[PDB]
Amino acid sequence: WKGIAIALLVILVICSLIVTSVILLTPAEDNSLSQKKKVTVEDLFSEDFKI
Amino acid sequence: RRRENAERLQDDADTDTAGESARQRVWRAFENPHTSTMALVFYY
Repeated sequence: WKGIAIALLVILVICSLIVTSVILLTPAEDNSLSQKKKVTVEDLFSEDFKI
Repeated sequence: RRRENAERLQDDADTDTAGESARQRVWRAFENPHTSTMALVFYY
């Protein structure tokens, strides 16, 4: 046999490529960025905090 | 004993199974995978 096996694995490769392309293209995953940076000593002596 | 020897008069009659051919032919090839490469491919 083994012709059945090679045809099968070819079809599996094609279907896997299709499904992984869908997996790559479909979702967003773009949460951008959140949270604000904490306070460090360099911030104190910057011109930003001058009263 | 008649019953015991009787269960073997229908399976040998059923040996021929389906000898009809066509969507019927491809259905026969499908429901029984051991017909061609196509049926094996879909089964697997």
